[PDB]
Amino acid sequence: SMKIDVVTIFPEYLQPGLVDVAVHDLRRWTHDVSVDDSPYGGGPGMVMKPTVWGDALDEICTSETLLVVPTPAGYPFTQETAWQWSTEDHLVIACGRYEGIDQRVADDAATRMRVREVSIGDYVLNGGEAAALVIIEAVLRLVPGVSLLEGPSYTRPPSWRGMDVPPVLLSGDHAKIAAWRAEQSRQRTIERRPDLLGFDS
Amino acid sequence: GSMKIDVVTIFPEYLQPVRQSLPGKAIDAGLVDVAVHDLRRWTHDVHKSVDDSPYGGGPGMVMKPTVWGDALDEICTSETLLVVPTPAGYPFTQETAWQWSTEDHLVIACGRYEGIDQRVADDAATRMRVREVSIGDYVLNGGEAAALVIIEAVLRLVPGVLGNASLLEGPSYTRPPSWRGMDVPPVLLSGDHAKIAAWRAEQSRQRTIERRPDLL
Ligand SMILES: N#Cc1c(-c2ccc3ccn(Cc4ccc(CN5CCCCC5)cc4)c3c2)n[nH]c1N
Ligand SMILES: N#Cc1c(-c2ccc3ccn(Cc4ccc(CN5CCCCC5)cc4)c3c2)n[nH]c1N
Repeated sequence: SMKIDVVTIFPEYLQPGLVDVAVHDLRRWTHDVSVDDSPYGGGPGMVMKPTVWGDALDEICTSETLLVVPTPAGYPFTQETAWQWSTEDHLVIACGRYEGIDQRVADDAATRMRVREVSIGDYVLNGGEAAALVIIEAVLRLVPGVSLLEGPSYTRPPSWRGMDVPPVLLSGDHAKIAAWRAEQSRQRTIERRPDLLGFDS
Repeated sequence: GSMKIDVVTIFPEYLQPVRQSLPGKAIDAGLVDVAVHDLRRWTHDVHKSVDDSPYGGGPGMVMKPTVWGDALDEICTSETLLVVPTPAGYPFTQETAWQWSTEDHLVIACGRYEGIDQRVADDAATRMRVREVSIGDYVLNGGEAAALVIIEAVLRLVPGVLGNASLLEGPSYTRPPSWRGMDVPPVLLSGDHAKIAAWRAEQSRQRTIERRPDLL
């Protein structure tokens, strides 16, 4: 059983019994009627003010909440992270936009609850929303009650456009197939992700 | 400058957010067009089957090459860059995003179940450029979330399309100068801009050492 609350200024993006997922429009906690301002010390782009975030998260979080903050400067979100989070009761995902969220939101929250700044990969997005969907998919499929690269998979027909299924897969020989697949996985891994086997990227 | 993106999926609804993210101005200026196609349009049977049991046995199902073959034959040309999300792909990185941002036609083939019969990509690669890629070291249910990430990372590099304008970036601060007892670091208000740049550099170095020591 898990509850996930996503907090965003772009709730429209997210519209698509063991688990519930709620999307909250951060603008509902605004004081006047602008969440962003210019960065201290200068620099391009705008920064989300901590004030609106503080009120929102106050209402939504408890001290047992795991606060997840997507950021391109975060710790790596990996399958190990996903296993770790799959047994949590309550995740709140704070989605930023502009050039991100004032650092004091995460620093303050970390005095009241567990906080995790994470990145889903080494590319730049426009905000936390797409990252939130990745994190949610990766975690929810591991919730109770739901190393190497995988080799190639095949199905019918056995011959297609003159291209044949590797004959070993039609042999019915379990041990030869397990061997052949173990081989394919290791060959794909060394070619595409040599770092996984301890070699230079 | 301008890009056509075709996405093929059995869940075209999952692609609603990319349409939600596209500004009307960029569409009307003909800078971008994103079409989403239901794979089942190309099925052959009354049950609209897209999957079948794996040769060699195993759990899960494999997506049928004949259905994918027809769909891609229709949508792709020899000038297409065919992108295939997969948990066994080459890493998709910012370098990848930069390279693809200058393409004229991207087609993203989103798999489900255990993935797509390998002959589909192998066949396609004999007449177009094909890229099997993974967006990170975690496991998803299919290619659709990866296509959202890929499309966003690529399109924000195409000038004027999404509306937007090595170490990890350090922390940022804005108003108010004091909040819940935490002050913005005084150096940022010192007006000494060489010292500010040095302070930011050192924050970046510390954060990188702590969060991503591999980058060093
Ligand atoms: N997870 C994850 C992510 C994200 C992600 C997550 C959350 C937010 C909230 C806002 N943005 C956009 C953004 C983009 C660039 C920069 C750095 N800039 C570089 C120099 C000029 C100024 C700042 C900051 C903020 C976000 C991006 N991107 N990539 C991932 N794997
Ligand atoms: N990009 C990207 C991705 C994807 C991604 C991309 C495309 C598809 C199409 C289907 N799936 C789901 C799936 C999940 C697991 C497995 C491995 N199996 C499980 C155990 C038995 C052996 C085989 C295969 C297929 C996809 C996942 N995941 N993570 C990324 N970074």
